[PDB]
Amino acid sequence: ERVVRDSLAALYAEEDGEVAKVDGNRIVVRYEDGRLVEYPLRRFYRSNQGTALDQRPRVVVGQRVRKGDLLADGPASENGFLALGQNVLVAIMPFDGY
Amino acid sequence: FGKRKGEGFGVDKREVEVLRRAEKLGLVTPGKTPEEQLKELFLQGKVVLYDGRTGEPIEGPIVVGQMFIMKLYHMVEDKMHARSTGPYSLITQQPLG
Amino acid sequence: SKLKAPVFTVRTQGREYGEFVLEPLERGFGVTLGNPLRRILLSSIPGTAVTSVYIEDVLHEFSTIPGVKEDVVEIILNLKELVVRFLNPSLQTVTLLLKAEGPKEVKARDFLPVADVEIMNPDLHIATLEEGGRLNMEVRVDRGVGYVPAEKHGIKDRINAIPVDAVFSPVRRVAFQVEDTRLGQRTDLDKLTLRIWTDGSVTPLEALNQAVEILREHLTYFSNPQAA
Amino acid sequence: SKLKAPVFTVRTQGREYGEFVLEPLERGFGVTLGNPLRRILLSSIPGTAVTSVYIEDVLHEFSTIPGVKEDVVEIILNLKELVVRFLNPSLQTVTLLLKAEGPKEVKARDFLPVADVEIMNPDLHIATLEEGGRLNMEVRVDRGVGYVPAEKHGIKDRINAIPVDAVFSPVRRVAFQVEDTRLGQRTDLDKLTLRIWTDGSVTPLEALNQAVEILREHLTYFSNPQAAA
Amino acid sequence: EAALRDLDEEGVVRIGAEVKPGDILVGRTSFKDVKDTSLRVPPGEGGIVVRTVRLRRGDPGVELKPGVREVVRVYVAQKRKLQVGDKLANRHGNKGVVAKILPVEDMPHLPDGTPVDVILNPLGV
Amino acid sequence: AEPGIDKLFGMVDSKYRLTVVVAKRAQQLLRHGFKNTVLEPEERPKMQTLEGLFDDPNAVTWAMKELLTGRLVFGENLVPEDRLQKEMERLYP
Amino acid sequence: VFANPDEALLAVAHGIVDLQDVVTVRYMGKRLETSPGRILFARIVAEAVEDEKVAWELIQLDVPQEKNSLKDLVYQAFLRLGMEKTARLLDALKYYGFTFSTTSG
Repeated sequence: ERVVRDSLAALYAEEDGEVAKVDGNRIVVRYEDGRLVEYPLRRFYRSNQGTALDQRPRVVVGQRVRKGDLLADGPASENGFLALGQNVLVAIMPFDGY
Repeated sequence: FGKRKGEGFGVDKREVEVLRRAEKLGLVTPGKTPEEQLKELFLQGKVVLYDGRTGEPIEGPIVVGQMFIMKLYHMVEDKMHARSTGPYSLITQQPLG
Repeated sequence: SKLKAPVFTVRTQGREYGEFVLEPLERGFGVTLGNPLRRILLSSIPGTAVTSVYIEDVLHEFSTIPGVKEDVVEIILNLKELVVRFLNPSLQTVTLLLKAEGPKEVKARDFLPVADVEIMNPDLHIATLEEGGRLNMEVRVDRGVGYVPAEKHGIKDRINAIPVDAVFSPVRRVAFQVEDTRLGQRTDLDKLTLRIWTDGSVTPLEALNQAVEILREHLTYFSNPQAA
Repeated sequence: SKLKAPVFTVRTQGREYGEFVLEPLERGFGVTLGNPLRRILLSSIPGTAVTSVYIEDVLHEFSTIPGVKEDVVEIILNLKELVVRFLNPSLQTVTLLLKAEGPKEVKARDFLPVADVEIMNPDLHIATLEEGGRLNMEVRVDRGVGYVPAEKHGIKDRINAIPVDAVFSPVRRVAFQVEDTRLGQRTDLDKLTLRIWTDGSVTPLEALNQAVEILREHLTYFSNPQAAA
Repeated sequence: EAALRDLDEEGVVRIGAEVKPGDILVGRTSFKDVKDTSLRVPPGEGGIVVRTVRLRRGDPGVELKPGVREVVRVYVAQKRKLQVGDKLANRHGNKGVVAKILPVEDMPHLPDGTPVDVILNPLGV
Repeated sequence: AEPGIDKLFGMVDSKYRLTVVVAKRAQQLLRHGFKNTVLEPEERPKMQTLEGLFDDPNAVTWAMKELLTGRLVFGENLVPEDRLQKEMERLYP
Repeated sequence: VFANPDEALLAVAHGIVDLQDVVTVRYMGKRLETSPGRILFARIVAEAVEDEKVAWELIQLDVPQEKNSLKDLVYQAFLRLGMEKTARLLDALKYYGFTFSTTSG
C-alpha cells in the first residue's frame, strides 16, 4: 500500500467529503468545504516501455470518503495494493518433460 | 474435508492406494484411519492428485497451493525476427543490425 | 460369475448440479468409465456464448463511454459471463438489444425479451450509469463448442462491432468418485459417482447423455479394418 | 464444421502381434480412447489358464523330483505359459493328465488328449526326464479374466495339490501412443497407435473388438434410472 | 481501393480500424511525377488504431525542425494474451518460459474436480 | 541420424571426403534433372504430399542413397573433368 | 515367481506388486532376483537397440540407474552399435524417463 501510494499512480481523496460524479474519465468530489473538485483520469496512456497505464474509478456516486481514501486505482493496483501478477493454483511436480 | 464428508462421500480407492504408498514412503504414521493420514499429508502441504489424462492418481502426494506469479516484459512477440534479404550498410556493404 | 447389470441412480439440484451413481461395477471399471466421460464433458459439450458486441458511439475496445463508470474492456469482461439458453434446437444465433439511461445499475435482466431465448443469470451486473450516461448495446450470441478466441472467428455484424472471445462450454466442473463396494461373496467392487456442475443453460443429465453419445459414436469408428 | 470420420488401419503379424492406427481425431481424444481400451484389454478379455497342479511324491512347490533335472518351480513356470483353447462354451474346467517315464523330453503334446480342448503350443517344453525318472501329473485348467494370484483363489483338487497363479488374460501386452497431426489449417489433431501382443489363442484384432464391445455395453448402462434418489 | 479503405480524406488511417503487417497507416507521396512513400505496419506488428496526432507549422507551442512542414503520429493498441514463449516469474527468483498450454481436461486435478493452473518442476528448488 | 551414416563413414578414409563426394554427386543429379541416377525405379526416394507420393526433390538424399547402393565409383584422378562432363551430357542431354 | 517379464508387468498393472518390489523373474533362461522396474528398463534398452543379447551385455542390472551408469551405457552402446542406434536408444531413454518422472510423485 505504501508503494502504491508513494508512486503517485493512484488517486486519493484530499479531504473528508462525498463523491458527486463518477465516470471512466472523471471523478468529481464535493468536499465538506463546499468546493467541487474534478480529477481527470489518465486513460490508455503509453508508457516509455509501451505498456498502457490507465486509472479506473473505485468509488460510487453518493459514497462518503474520508481523508486519504482511495478514489481510483492506478496501473498494477487492486484496492490500493500493489498488483503485479495473478494468484494461481500451482502443483510442484514434473510433467512429461514440458 | 468436511465439505466432502457432508455431501456423503468417503475416501476414494485411489486415495487409499496413495495412502498406502505414502505409508511406505514414511510420510504418515501406520495405524491411523485414512482421514487421519490425509490430514497428516495436508499438514505437510501435500494432497492426493489425479492425472487428467488417465484418471489414476499420482503415485505420491504432491505439493499444491496458491502462488503469486507475474508476466514479464520479455515477450516473444517483440523478439521473433527473420530476414532473407534487406538493407545493407553504406561502407562495408554488409547487412544492417 | 458375470456381474448383474448395475443400478443407475440420479440426484439433481436445480438445473446446475447433478450426481449420477452406477453400482456395482467390476474392479477398475470406475476409472475406466469415469475418466473418458469427464474428459468429454469438459471438452466437447456444445453450448452458447457471447460472440459479438456493438455499442453506440464506440469505435473500439480501448475507449470509454461518457456517463458510464466501466470502460469497454471491463464491460466485455462482464458480458463474457452471460449465460443464455436457447429453447429451440434449430436456433443458431440471436442478437439481444439493451437500451438504458442513467442513473441505474444495468444488469442482465435489462435485456429486451426475445422469443425462445432465456437468461439464466439475470442478476449479473453489466454496467453502472450516472446522470447523463446512456448505454445502447447489441450483443450477438452464437452456438458452438470449445474455446474460440476473438482473433480466430473475427465475427462482426457492423463496422464498429467488437469481436469477443467465445467460451462455448456450458459445463463448469466435473468430478467422479470411485468407492469400494461388494455383492454377496465378491469383494473389491467399484461404485462410480459422477458429479457435474453446469451453468444452467444445459442440465447435467443432458450433458452426460451427450457425452455418452459422443463416446459411443467414437467407439463406432473401430469397425472398418483396413490393410496397411 | 465437425470433422470427417477417421481412418482405421490394421497391421497384423501372425496371430501374435498387431498395430492399429486411428487418425485424424479431435484434440485430446487420442488418450480418451486409448486409456480405457488399454485397461479393458489388460483386465477384461476372457481366457483360460492353468489353475492347479498335482504331482505325486511332491509335497510342496519348493521340493525336487529325482529323475527330473528341473525343480518344481521350473515345471510350474513352464505350465504358466501353456496356451489352451476350449472348443465348446459349456465347458468350464478341465483336468489334463500327463504320463511320462524314461529318459525323455516332456513337451506340451505329451498331455493325454481330452475332448473339445486344444493345445495351441504343443512344442512348449515342460520337463526333461533322465533314466529312472517318472512324471505323473494332473493339471487343472479353468477359464477366467485378468490375473489372479495363487493365494487369492488357492483352489485345490486334493490336499497335495499346489495352487498356481492364473494368467487368464490372453493379451500379453498393450502399448499405445498419441501423436500430433494436422489436416488442412487445423494442427492440433491426434493420431492414435495401439500395439497389442496376445498369446495366440485370440488374435489382436479380436481382442480389440471384444474390448470395444465391452466398453459399448458398459456405456449402455447409463440409460434407465431405476433409482431416483 | 482495397489498400485505401481505412484511410480518411486526409490520408490517415481512421480510428478503430484494425491494421496488419503491410497495411498503410499514413499515406504520403514524394516527387520522384510522384511516388509512394507511405507509412505501413512493419512485419510482426499491428492491432487497433486508437489515436492520431497531427502537428503543423505555426501551431501554438510547436517547434519543428527547419524544413519539416508537418508530422503525423499514430497510436495502435494490442491486447496480448499469454502464449508459448512468454516469461513468467515469482518473487523468489523462479523464472521460466511458458512451453505448453494444455486443455483443462489434461491438467492434474484435485479429488473435488478442481484443476491446477500451473505446474512447476521441483528440480528448480 | 541419417540412414546408413555408419556405413558411409566406413566407406571412406576421411569423413570430409565423404562430404565432398556426396555434394558433387548431388550437383551432378541436379544438373541432369535426376536422369543420370543409378537407382532402380523402386529405390527412388519418395516424398508424401496431399496429392500423392512424388520423387524427393532433395538431391543430397538421393546422393546418400546412391552411395549406399555401392554402384558409384569415387577417387582421385579418375577421369578428366571436361571429358567426364561431355560424356555425361552425351548419355543424358 | 513370474514365468517371463510380461507376467511380472501384467501383475504390476493389476496392482499386485509395485515396480520397486523385489521378486523372482525368469528372463533369458535364468532366474533373476530383481524388480519389475529393472526388468522394464532392460526391455526398454533391448527394444531401443533391437538386440536382446547385446543390450543385456550393456546394462548394469543390479544397481539403480543414475548419471554415471547411464553415461557408461551410452558410451558402450556407441562403441558396440554405432551412432544411429545410439540415437534411437537416447530417444527411448528420454521418452521413458519423462513418462516415469511424471507419475513417480
